[PDB]
Amino acid sequence: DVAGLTPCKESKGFAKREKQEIKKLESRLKLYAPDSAPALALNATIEKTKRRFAFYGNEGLLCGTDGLPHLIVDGDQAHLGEFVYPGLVFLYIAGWIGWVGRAYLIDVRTSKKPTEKEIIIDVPLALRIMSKGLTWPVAAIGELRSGKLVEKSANITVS
Amino acid sequence: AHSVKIYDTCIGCTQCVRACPTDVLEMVPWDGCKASQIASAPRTEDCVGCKRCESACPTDFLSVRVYLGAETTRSMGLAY
Amino acid sequence: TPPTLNADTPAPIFGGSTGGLLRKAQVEEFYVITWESPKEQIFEMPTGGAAIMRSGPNLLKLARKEQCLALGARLRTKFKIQYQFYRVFPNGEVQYLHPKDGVYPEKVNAGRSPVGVNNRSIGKNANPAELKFAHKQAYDL
Amino acid sequence: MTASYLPSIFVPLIGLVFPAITMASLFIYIEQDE
Amino acid sequence: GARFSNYEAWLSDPTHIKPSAQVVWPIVGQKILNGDVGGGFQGIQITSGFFQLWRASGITSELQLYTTAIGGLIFAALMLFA
Amino acid sequence: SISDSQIIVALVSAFITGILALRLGKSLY
Amino acid sequence: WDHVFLGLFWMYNAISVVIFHFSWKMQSDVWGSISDQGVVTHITGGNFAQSSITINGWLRDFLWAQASQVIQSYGSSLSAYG
Amino acid sequence: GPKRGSIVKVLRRESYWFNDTGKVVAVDQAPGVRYPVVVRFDKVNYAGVSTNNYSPDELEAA
Amino acid sequence: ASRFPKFSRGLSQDPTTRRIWFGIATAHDFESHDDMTEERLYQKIFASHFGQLAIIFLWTSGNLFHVAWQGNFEAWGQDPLHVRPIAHAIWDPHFGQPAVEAFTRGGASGPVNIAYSGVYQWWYTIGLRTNQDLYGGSIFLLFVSALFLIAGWLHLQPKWKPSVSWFKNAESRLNHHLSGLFGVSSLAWTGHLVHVAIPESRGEHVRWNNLLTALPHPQGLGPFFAGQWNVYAQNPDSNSHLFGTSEGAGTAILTFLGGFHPQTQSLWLTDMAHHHLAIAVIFIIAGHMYRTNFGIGHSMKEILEAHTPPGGRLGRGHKGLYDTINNSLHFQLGLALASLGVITSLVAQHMYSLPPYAFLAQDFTTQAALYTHHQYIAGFIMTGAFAHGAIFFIRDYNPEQNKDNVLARMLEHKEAIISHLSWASLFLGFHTLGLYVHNDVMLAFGTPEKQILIEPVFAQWIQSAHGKALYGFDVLLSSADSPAFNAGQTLWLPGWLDAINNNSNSLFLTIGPGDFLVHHAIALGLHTTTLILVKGALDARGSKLMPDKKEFGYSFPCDGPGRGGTCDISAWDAFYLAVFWMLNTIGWVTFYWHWKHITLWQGNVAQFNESSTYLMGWLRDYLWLNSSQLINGYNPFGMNSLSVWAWMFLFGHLVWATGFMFLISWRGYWQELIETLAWAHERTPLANLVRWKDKPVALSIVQARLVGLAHFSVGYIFTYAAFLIASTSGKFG
Ligand SMILES: CCCCCCCCCCCCCCCCCC(=O)OC[C@H](CO[C@@H]1O[C@H](CO[C@H]2O[C@H](CO)[C@H](O)[C@H](O)[C@H]2O)[C@H](O)[C@H](O)[C@H]1O)OC(=O)CCCCCCCCCCCCCCCCC
Ligand code: CLA
Ligand code: CLA
Ligand code: CLA
Ligand SMILES: CC1=C(/C=C/C(C)=C/C=C/C(C)=C/C=C/C=C(C)/C=C/C=C(C)/C=C/C2=C(C)CCCC2(C)C)C(C)(C)CCC1
Ligand SMILES: CC1=C(/C=C/C(C)=C/C=C/C(C)=C/C=C/C=C(C)/C=C/C=C(C)/C=C/C2=C(C)CCCC2(C)C)C(C)(C)CCC1
Ligand SMILES: CC1=C(/C=C/C(C)=C/C=C/C(C)=C/C=C/C=C(C)/C=C/C=C(C)/C=C/C2=C(C)CCCC2(C)C)C(C)(C)CCC1
Ligand SMILES: CC1=C(C/C=C(\C)CCC[C@H](C)CCC[C@H](C)CCCC(C)C)C(=O)c2ccccc2C1=O
Repeated sequence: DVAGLTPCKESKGFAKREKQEIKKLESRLKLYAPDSAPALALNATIEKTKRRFAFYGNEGLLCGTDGLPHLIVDGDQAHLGEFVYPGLVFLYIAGWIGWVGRAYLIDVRTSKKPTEKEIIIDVPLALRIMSKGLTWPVAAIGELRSGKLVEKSANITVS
Repeated sequence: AHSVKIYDTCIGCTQCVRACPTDVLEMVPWDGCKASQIASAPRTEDCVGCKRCESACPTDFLSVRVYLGAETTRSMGLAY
Repeated sequence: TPPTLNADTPAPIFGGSTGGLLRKAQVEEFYVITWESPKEQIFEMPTGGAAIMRSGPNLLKLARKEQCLALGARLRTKFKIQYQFYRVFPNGEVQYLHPKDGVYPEKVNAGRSPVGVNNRSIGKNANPAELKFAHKQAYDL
Repeated sequence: MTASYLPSIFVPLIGLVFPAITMASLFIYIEQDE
Repeated sequence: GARFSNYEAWLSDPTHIKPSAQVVWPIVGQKILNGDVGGGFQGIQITSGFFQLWRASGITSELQLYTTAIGGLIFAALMLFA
Repeated sequence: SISDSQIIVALVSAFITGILALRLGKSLY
Repeated sequence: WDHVFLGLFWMYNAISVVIFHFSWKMQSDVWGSISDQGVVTHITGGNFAQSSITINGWLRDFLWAQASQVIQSYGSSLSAYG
Repeated sequence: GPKRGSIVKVLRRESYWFNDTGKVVAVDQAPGVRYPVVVRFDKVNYAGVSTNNYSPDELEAA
Repeated sequence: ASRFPKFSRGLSQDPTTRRIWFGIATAHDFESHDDMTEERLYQKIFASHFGQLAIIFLWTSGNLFHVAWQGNFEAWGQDPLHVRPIAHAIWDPHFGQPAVEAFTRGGASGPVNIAYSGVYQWWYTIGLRTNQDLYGGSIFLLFVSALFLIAGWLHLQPKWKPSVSWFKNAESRLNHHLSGLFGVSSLAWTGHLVHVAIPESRGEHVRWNNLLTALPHPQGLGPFFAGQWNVYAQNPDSNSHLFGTSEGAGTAILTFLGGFHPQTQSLWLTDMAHHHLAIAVIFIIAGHMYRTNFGIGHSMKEILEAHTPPGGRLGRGHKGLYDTINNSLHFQLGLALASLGVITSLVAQHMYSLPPYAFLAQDFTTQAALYTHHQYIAGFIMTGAFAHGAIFFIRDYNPEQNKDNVLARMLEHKEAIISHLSWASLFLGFHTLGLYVHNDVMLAFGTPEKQILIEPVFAQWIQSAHGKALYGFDVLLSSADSPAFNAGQTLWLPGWLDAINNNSNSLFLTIGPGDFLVHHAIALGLHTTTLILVKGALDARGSKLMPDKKEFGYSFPCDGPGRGGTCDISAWDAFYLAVFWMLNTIGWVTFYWHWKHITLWQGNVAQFNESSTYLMGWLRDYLWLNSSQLINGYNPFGMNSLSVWAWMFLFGHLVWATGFMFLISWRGYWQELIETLAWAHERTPLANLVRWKDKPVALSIVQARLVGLAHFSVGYIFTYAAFLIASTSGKFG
């Protein structure tokens, strides 16, 4: 459809990309007995290959003129499962990491030896902050609105 | 031939003259910091550019500054 | 103070070395250092190797000024020995350098003039873009 | 090539003689105290 | 060499069996690193020369490897103790 | 320059241009 | 310390040249597979005596030629080397 | 100048601690001192020192 | 002034060998000389400009003369597809008989070189058909170079020196440049294209002897002065026109056809004439804008001053930005270099898509050379622009005059700019490398269907909006109902849509997942290079590590080992670091272009379209595969025409490797080595009769960096020029 790519469950080049690999695996397989560890491993590999090729066609990815999936990172509603759906969860996880790290730094900074608490972590406080870091957007936006997110008296100097 | 300068922030640590391996920097009476001492570079014709002086002054930025200028035989550190 | 005068004091015992004087010493300046010792020790030469200094007076000629100052600092620190060194020209014109007024440059001394002292903080010099087509650099002012 | 005897005259006079004389002239100009 | 090696199979035909004493877990498609080395085995082909050393030492059974492994471990602890 | 005299013309013109460049360089120094 | 820093690179250079020498000379004039009647054909074909006298020979007959196994090892048991 | 133990912020344009805070230690009250205020900071500079002296007109924010 | 450098005393009194080196280095820095004033400097710039023009024209005349004397231009004119253009002849007394037999190809009687500079097609297009024309051009260029030398000497004599206040007349200079140097020159070129080029393309000879006789239009100059201008676009050449003959040629001189000539596969000459006429009129009209001395016209200072938006969003606006650009030569040099380096990449990107010369795009080994050449030139120029911006900031910027304008607020918030450039470069590099390594692992494990292939939907949509009908987007130029389509339907779209929808030329080649990744690598390269250069130019006046950098100058080695270590701190060192990234970016771009076009010319585009999405494909299908005739340029079985390249190639490597020698090892080792070498020379008999004047010393620090960078760059350029010429010309696509 879009970008001149056909869906993968109709691509006549995907069939070859499957059957050639299957036949290679079977050529490897025919060097043992059907009741030996190499044969079991190879049959498992073949079943995994079939299960993989019978999922891309059902998902809705568009293959190319060479029989290979192509990702439409465009915003297309028929393809949200390629970029934006995993991208949102990644952004969630990364904001989580950053927010809990920032909060740990903020809390440690007001102590006796803050430099000591950075080579020797204090696991109770760090764990508390990691736990509380689940609702980080509702906290980051709240700190932005309340004017608590940024400083103004930065210590940069240039003569 | 390099140009040494001593700005009026020396607290008289005397380390600049202790470190210079050419007898270039010397102490001088100058009231104003704590002990009426200051550095002075009368023999700049012998500085090679070692910058051992600047690596010793414990001032905010610095109080003794070496500016590398025209090159000669003494300043190049040659022995041949 | 009257600068000390050179003499023909003996030299430390040394079997030779390949890090001695070169042709620079006969067409240009060269240096010579003296000191006084109470016994006969073994001291490391700033040119490689060891030598046994002699009791009383000793005189040693080197090729640079930094060599003399290095050896003299080592003496004053390890052996507690005071010293001077001069610079000699091709035409035999001795010039007295290191203890210029007797007191080493660390201890303060009266009758010393300040050279290269600026009456301002280092971060106050004018930019190098106003003093263009005018050979004052930034700091000689 | 019309002449065809000039390339046998010039590259010996431009890759051998020209540097040989300009390097000598520039060495006399460099190593002089005026 | 005792547990994940085709040593006993190598001993029966040292000229057609490639040495191998390392196998890889099948997780992300890396299973293909376990190449067909011969003797009914599948693993990376080693080049340490340990099979030749064991053949020259007289070692002829995986058991005779197991024991010495344990032996080494003992010495390890011993060394640490010292 | 398929002819013969034309090469001589080019040579003498290059020589004149060389003298001009020589004078300019002398003036620049 | 800086002299040791500078000598590490020249040691690397020397040992790399030694191992290249050994590899090519062995594949060219020592190893091979003999057939009946005595005929022995080395791996590369005895091209070390004639092609190793020019840097271009070390570029194509050793690097370009012998590097043709690792580059196209994808999809095989020798993939980790590639 | 300022009081002892007072938290002041630097204004020296060529200072490592520019726009940073520090507590005064002891300001010398001699007649001819050009930089009497002594302030110690809780972060060393590129050289490793944390104490420095300024003039009273060169640093004040409270 | 009594030694080699007479413009400096510091180098004169230098007894060491360094006096020589730093005499050749600081030979063109007229600003930092002895006893320099603002009126000697400008006149020296003027005379050096005249000398440079003289050298350029002498080079062009030499090219003309050598193609006319030894080349086979006439033969190439009548068969531009089955003959090779000769550059010049070679006479090497070291050659051997097989080399003479190898290099004697073409039509020449001896050994010669083959011109990969494309001058043959250029000269043939504009209407040169005989060695006599080339010789006439050569002698005329000798004449104009002599005239430029005459003027350069003249304007240094005391009577005729211009004043410093004459140079700073920016209004009149810009007025005259814009009007004359652009519009009148384009008008003269239009006249030549109309009179000599287009008729010679139609078939009829037109030269000086019959200029005033043969008119370029059956009804010349009548319709022009009567406003009936369409008469000059009545009947153009058809698809059957043979370039050179009159077999199916029209009579129109100006038109707008678009697309390529079906035979030569290049743009229409009449189109170039029309374009030059249009831009000539545009430039002539745009000339009369600034007040010179006639009452009307603008004051280019009050224009700058008047553009401070109310609200203080960017401070005092552009107030004062006139004096800075006028008095400082480095500001003008940086602006000139940037604006020149953008268009010298524009020409590279355009000349390959729309070949402007007859029978180009069929010399598969010439277009590659042209593109690579111009892109490397553009890279060097873009680096020089930032270098001179940094020099301006160091030694020409006055923080008091530039009080709170935009130029000061750029220094006010430079930390944010550097931080965001850092973030962009890190992001791009992380993700590009991640995707490439993921595809590499996926191809390594035998499962090519698990790699992240991303279709470049934005660029494909743009191409569809230009009329391409491959992706079926049908937007704004593939749509038959869009007003943009109906507007240009009568004028040029019949040719433009025809050329762009033919998948055999370089006009908007198709793109897939393999182009996406390379474009992102190019973005990463650009971003990192600008990051280095901008960091240098901004922290060239001072940073927290060294807040007096303006007092030390542009290039200084370091500030000692103290304060943790301040090696490699100056702005010249920022430029020296950025040169590497510039070379790397240009190498990526040229690799991409060359592989794409090799695969297009061979016939299997589906090899690039499928083997570029991973990284071993680049190393095996492009570098290792296309090097089979290069290294075989000579062998124990003989040699062939590529042998020279097979030499040069290796040569490159050597030089390149030698660069490392100057970048890894530093001075303190080499000086301590020279100090004993001098001893060994002094303490030997029969060899102490000789004696050096300049004391031998090791190269300086910045000098070592410079020599290392020069070696690296020369090797990088040579080992790729050799490869791109040998792998292509050895196959010709
Ligand atoms: C087109 C080429 C045509 C053919 C050329 C072939 C000729 C062979 C080349 C000769 C090179 C000589 C050796 C290198 C130069 C010496 C290095 C050096 O001294 O280097 C240091 C120089 C001189 O330093 C100057 O040093 C000065 C020292 O002051 C001296 O000078 C002052 C007045 O000048 C005062 O007198 C002062 O007292 C006195 O000490 C100051 O420090 C100045 O600030 C400082 O600029 O530095 C500078 O700025 C560097 C100046 C050059 C900058 C150009 C760099 C461009 C590099 C681009 C990369 C090359 C890539 C090649 C690509 C090719 C692809 C095929
Ligand atoms: C810059 C232009 C240029 C260049 C690079 C060359 C290059 C070459 N010419 Mg040449 N030539 C030129 C212009 C040029 N020519 C012009 C304008 C003429 C007409 C007078 C000639 C006439 C000519 C003849 C008759 C012959 C050559 C030959 C050669 C080759 C051997 C070198 C030699 O003997 O030169 C000799 C050069 C001259 C006798 C005249 C020099 C021409 C101008 C004045 C030099 C340009 C100055 C230059 C721009 C400044 C360089 C600065 C630089 C050092 C930094 C070489 C490929 C020879 C050949 O074919 O060998 C195979 C040969 O026999 N040339
Ligand atoms: C009509 C009047 C006129 C004209 C024609 C010129 C022309 C020129 N002046 Mg000038 N000048 C003028 C009036 C004029 N000036 C006045 C009134 C003043 C008083 C203020 C000055 C003050 C002045 C100074 C101070 C300087 C000049 C300089 C120059 C030269 C610029 C360098 C050059 O040749 O670039 C040539 C550029 C072009 C031809 C423009 C091409 C357009 C772009 C950049 C390239 C596009 C090329 C195209 C796409 C493809 C062609 C390539 C082909 C191989 C296919 C040029 C000859 C400079 C010089 O050379 O010094 C001697 C210089 O330093 N002028
Ligand atoms: C021992 C190796 C060797 C040597 C010495 C030569 C020598 C020569 N070859 Mg050659 N060649 C060789 C191997 C060699 N070849 C091999 C193996 C091949 C491959 C089979 C070739 C292929 C070949 C071709 C295809 C050509 C040559 C040509 C030439 C001649 C160039 C002369 C010239 O233009 O001078 C001028 C020299 C230069 C311009 C280069 C110097 C530039 C310097 C390094 C940079 C600038 C210097 C700087 C400004 C400071 C110095 C200034 C100075 C004045 C003091 C010369 C006779 C050419 C020829 O015959 O034309 C006449 C030619 O076209 N050769
Ligand atoms: C939609 C879409 C799209 C687009 C996109 C875009 C265009 C974007 C933009 C964006 C932007 C333009 C951005 C902005 C920026 C930002 C800012 C300005 C801010 C910053 C941030 C912050 C501040 C953060 C914070 C944080 C957090 C939150 C967490 C932790 C960490 C931190 C702390 C960092 C596309 C086509 C792709 C696809 C489809 C969809
Ligand atoms: C002459 C004589 C004598 C002597 C004898 C002798 C001298 C003996 C010796 C003996 C000996 C000298 C012995 C020894 C032994 C040893 C052994 C028995 C060992 C073993 C070992 C092992 C078993 C090992 C193992 C291992 C390995 C291999 C590796 C891993 C680890 C381990 C360690 C485990 C006498 C007096 C009697 C008598 C008279 C005569
Ligand atoms: C540091 C410095 C400097 C330098 C700077 C630089 C070197 C820059 C560069 C820059 C650059 C080099 C930039 C560029 C830009 C570009 C642009 C901005 C473009 C735009 C474009 C456009 C606007 C387009 C549009 C369009 C389209 C897209 C389509 C259709 C057509 C049209 C046209 C509509 C200076 C000397 C100044 C000053 C001092 C400091
Ligand atoms: C080799 C080396 C030397 C010593 C190298 C020397 C003394 C250079 C001299 C080489 C010979 C004598 C000249 C070579 C001639 C060239 C082919 C061209 C000369 C320049 C043209 C203008 C003629 C250094 O001093 C050095 C300093 C800092 C970092 C790295 C190094 C470094 O690598």
